[PDB]
Amino acid sequence: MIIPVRCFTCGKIVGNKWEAYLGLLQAEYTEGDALDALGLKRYCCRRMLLAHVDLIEKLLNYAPLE
Amino acid sequence: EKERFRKAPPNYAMKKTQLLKEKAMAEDLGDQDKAKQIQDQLNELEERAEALDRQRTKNISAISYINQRNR
Amino acid sequence: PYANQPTVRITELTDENVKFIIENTDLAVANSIRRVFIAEVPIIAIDWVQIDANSSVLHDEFIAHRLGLIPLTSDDIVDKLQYSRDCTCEEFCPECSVEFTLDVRCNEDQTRHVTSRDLISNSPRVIPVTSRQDDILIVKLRKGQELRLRAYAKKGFGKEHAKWNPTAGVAFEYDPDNALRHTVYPKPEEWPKSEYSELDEDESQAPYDPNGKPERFYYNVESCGSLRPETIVLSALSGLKKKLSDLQTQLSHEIQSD
Amino acid sequence: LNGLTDRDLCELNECPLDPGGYFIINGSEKVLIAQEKMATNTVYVFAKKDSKYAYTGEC
Amino acid sequence: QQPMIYICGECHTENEIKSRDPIRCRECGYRIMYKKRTKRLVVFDAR
Amino acid sequence: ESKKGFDQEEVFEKPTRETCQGMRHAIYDKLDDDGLIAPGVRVSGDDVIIGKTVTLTKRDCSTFLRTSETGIVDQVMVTLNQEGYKFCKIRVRSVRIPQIGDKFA
Amino acid sequence: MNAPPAFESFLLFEGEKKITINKDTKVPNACLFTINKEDHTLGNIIKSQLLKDPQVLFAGYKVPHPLEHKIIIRVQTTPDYSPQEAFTNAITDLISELSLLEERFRVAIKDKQEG
Amino acid sequence: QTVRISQGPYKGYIGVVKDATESTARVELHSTCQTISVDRQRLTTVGSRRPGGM
RNA sequence: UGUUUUUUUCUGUCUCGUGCC
Ligand SMILES: [Zn+2]
Ligand SMILES: [Zn+2]
Ligand SMILES: [Zn+2]
Repeated sequence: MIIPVRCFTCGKIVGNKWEAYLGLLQAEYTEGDALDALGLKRYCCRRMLLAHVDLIEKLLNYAPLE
Repeated sequence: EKERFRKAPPNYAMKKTQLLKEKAMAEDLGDQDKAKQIQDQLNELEERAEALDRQRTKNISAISYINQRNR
Repeated sequence: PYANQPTVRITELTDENVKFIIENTDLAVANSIRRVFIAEVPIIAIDWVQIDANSSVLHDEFIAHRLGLIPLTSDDIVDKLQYSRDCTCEEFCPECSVEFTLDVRCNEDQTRHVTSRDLISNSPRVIPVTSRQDDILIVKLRKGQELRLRAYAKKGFGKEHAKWNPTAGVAFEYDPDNALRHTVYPKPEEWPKSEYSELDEDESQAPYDPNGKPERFYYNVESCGSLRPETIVLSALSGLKKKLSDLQTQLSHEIQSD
Repeated sequence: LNGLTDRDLCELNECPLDPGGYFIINGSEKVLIAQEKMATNTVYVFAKKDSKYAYTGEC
Repeated sequence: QQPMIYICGECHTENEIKSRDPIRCRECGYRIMYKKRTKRLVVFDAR
Repeated sequence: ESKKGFDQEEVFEKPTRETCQGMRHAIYDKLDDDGLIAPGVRVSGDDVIIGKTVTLTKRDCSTFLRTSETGIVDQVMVTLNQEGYKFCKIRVRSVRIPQIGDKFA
Repeated sequence: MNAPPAFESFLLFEGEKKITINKDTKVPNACLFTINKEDHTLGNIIKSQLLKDPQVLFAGYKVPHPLEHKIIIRVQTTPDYSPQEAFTNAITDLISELSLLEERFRVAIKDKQEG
Repeated sequence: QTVRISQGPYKGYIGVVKDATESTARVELHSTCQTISVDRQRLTTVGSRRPGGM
């Protein structure tokens, strides 16, 4: 639903990188270069930005008030 | 007495108000009443779209943009 | 009937990781030092969250779970504070804990991104990794929601929970050329060469060596951001020394008692 | 919810991803399993052996 | 002196509901309404 | 709640230690005076979840959390059913930490 | 519901001894050292350090059950060298080696920074 | 009543006393889904009141 | 020349469906 704070296998902090990953994919960069531009060398931490689904947006669509 | 003065669109009844207006328009066979109901529904839809755009200006819109360019 | 004189040589010293080499030592000592790097390293982390009003969409426990994984810099604080279990007082005393506070409420129309920056700590040096790169996103709030809470941090080690695991991943490797035959490749030509392999590109693996001990153990301790890598190594070695000393004291007491 | 935009669905505590097509009886999602049977108005000639007839023209 | 404060369904407006009363909101008028978070010491361990 | 009979009648109310004859050996002051537990409150196995008492003085005809559940109340909703009686639903969450024996595939 | 806590892996319980010595009866000069609330970290290094000593005829540990936190170390030395002093010497000199490794690593770090 | 463990390994947890005796008392932990039997002297009442009421 | 309390295993019906070894 939301980006984890650390990689399950390794433990490197990946929570502070989803927004930056989206921005780098936004500008011109593609995934294969964005991942190593962010600083993810091991393949275990790269699933956190590829396999993650961002379901918090749909949840936020159901605003309680206003 | 509360809803008499209290304006209706606020806040979560936007879909309910739109459905009620559409039902009233369909039920009413008159021309002026149907036109007024259609205009009210269009105004409510525009207000809802503007409110969503203001709320979804960041993140919710950028994620759509990145998804569309990625596909 | 005594031990050896190991040597150390740092190949790369940065503020994110260190690559050092230990020579003239036994494999068991190297593996134990690695496992201490991962498990038994004192470090401060969030372990007690008091939530007063959480109107977000996620679970009540989800906030605490995410807050527990936020690293906290403890360069000179972990050595001073004492374990909460061994404290001699009541309530989380600042002498043996660090207090945190978070009070964010999305008032404007746009959605909020509650990051680790909102954690206002009472102590100056105990802060999340934001000093000197974006911040760890905790949750997302929308107009009408809020998140008020206060948490306390304590000292722990990875053996208790993964929140106290400073090292990201330790790249432990010894004997790059398969000289001791500790692994048998069915087709050596099909394997790539190790990063630290000194052999040329022609031969696939070094020849067999009967009278050969494992030495020259390579390390790539990678800090998550809380503790410095060399600081991690020093703390781990000091903890292993303390454990050895305590074991020796207990053994001496047991022998004298008999 | 006939041809209704995702905005209203989200505002009505629903999702656009729900396939739908299920009744709601006493607050419980009820679905009708599609039963299959033998096609009508078609002549079938079986050869039941555990009987006195060699062939049977069912329809 | 607790008047059992409740929260409306869609309007999310605070309502004071006592025993032997219909469960309806002070304006508009609906039938769905939730309760408020307890005032107890909700303390979790971030484990 | 529902009207069982001319003399029988259900109502949400904390079953006290004095007036209610039928009663369980469990904690009751955990919930508020309405008879519905507040959200975000500790419950465990064999704990009162709703304060229903039927008059015969009253009988504790209230349900309890099933044994070996040990969860937390998420939210409490109250309404009327088609008949017009007070109808309420309560859901209890539980953080299931993955432990050995859980089935994976 | 009955998952054990996290502190029962390192913290001693009231009445539980950190180390217990038990002499074996099958062969002379052989004792089994039972360590409580520890893992392979504190047994493998001692095993290897004992292996270095030539007077130690037998040296090796085990884990009776992974969920349970205990290790048994069996030591057998020459009849003119008790296993208690063997264990003490191994611990002492291992501590010395670790301290020397610390000092060398520290000086290497301090030299590496701008040097 | 709500109590708080002030000494021992569980120092810091919050729970409600389920069954109490002359020496020990069972307290259900808030976070974890498990009930422990900690000594009564290890507990400290914190209570949960609501001052005001006007 | 004096010192205020003793009550305790309850309990629920018949039917249908789904999943697992
Ligand atoms: Zn990884
Ligand atoms: Zn203290
Ligand atoms: Zn109403």
